[PDB]
Amino acid sequence: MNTVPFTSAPIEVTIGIDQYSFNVKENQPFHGIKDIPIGHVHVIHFQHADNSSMRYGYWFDCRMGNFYIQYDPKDGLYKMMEERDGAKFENIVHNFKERQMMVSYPKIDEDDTWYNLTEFVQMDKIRKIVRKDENQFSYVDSSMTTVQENELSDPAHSLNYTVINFKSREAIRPGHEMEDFLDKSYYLNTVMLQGIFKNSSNYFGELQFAFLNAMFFGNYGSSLQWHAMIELICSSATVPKHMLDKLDEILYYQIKTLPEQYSDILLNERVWNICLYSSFQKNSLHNTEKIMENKYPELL
Amino acid sequence: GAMNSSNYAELFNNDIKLFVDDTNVYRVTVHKTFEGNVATKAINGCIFTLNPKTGHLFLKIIHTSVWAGQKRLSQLAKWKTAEEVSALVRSLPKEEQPKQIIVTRKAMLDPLEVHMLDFPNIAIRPTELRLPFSAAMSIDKLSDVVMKATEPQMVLFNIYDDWLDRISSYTAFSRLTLLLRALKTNEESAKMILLSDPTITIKSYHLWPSFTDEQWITIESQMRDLILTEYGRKYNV
Ligand SMILES: ClCCn1ccnc1
Ligand SMILES: ClCCn1ccnc1
Repeated sequence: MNTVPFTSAPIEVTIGIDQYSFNVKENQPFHGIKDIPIGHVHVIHFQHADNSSMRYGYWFDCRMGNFYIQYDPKDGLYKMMEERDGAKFENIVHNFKERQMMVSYPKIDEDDTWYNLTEFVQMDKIRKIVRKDENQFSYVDSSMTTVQENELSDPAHSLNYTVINFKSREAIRPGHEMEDFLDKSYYLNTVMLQGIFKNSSNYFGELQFAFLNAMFFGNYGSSLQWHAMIELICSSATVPKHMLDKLDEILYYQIKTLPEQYSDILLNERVWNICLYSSFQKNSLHNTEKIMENKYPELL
Repeated sequence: GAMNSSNYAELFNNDIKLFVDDTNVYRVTVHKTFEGNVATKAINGCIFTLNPKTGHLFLKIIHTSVWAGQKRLSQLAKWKTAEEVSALVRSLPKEEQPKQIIVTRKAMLDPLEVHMLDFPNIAIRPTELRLPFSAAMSIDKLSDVVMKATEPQMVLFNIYDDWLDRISSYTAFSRLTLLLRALKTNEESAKMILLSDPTITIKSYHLWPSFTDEQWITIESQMRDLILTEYGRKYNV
């Protein structure tokens, strides 16, 4: 079990760690989060009490280094930093553990939620979507735009998701216009899976990462990407059976975790009604259809 | 974006544009079978592609053989229309290619956009005008060439005859839409109006009769009366 030490908490802030969250008061004696499960990526995220503008946060994997959070009063945000001195980091973590100044990652033993949401998410793939090579962790916030959004403006601060566009020469083979537009199997299997992602695990990893950035930061472009990656599969007549079964599991846990009161802004009615009721895969997503109909029957 | 009454003079500017109407591409007669079921029999159709400034009409005849063994014909017809319009653009010299294609039915937007991806600078637009181009098959010389075709064929027409020698393209388009609207509303009476007087003939090289300027005014008034008469008959007014 790993630990992220806070130098201090000088401003009142709601802190998220994965799907959990807690409030810290201004100058409260808070020094970090312990007992973080090894084996998964994690996200530590922030919303300031005096300015809910800019949710922001950091994706990290404790296997890649020792990281900590330090409030920067000039840039006005909790910043993630790597500690290169392992003996110092162990020493700081131990004293704070002894003084009980840390919250414990509150994982219930029965509870596979975080694994189910991050099954295919790898830190190395995050670091290619979020380009800041000098750090082993990745910053994301509510306002960052995607490469695709910028094409339709600072490129260094962009989310480089894979561009999906159904009315593009990449998606449509000359001579197969009707075929490829009505059945996206070519675009899914040849262009995206074989060509760009190499395998379905990488495709699902990006899909899961997009959902998590949408949910945790309200990042609009991330929500667009998540829906586009769902629609691309659902609008293909030929999809490997193992991908359909895995997608149903992925989406089920995403819909289960979504806050009920954010459904209006995180779910696209057109995409979901098309995917569940009109698409080639309308009968392939049994678990997702069941939870959607029981939890969000209005949207449908 | 969409084309409506606010930007109507745009149709007659110097930017090359074409209307595409697909309403006569897939045509059928519906009938009973020996067993008392219902079946369709296709008949030859056509794509109506018109330059409203010049009157140039590219009439692509759609022969019934293109439907043989195909499914979902109403859907396929939109994609075949888009394919043929795309082929038409690629065949035209660069300086003749349109800068905009206006489709009369919104269901043609995606098929045509997808077929024209290679032409990102040609705008594909809908229109809020209700244009009566479905009635093109009421023009006897157009109906004749479509029905006689034994294979796919492109037939080239000027739908304004020689009118642009005497009137503007705005006025010619208004005359055309009035004639077609009348033929759509009451075909028999419209043809009666156009042919009643044997001394005014259709030249071998024309689609419509050789009316003088004053006779066109009379004809246009008779067409407006027909449309109004039929409106009163329809709604009991
Ligand atoms: Cl780990 C060295 C930085 N640090 C973290 C908490 N207090 C100091
Ligand atoms: Cl040749 C009659 C005029 N026209 C029609 C289409 N291209 C030319």
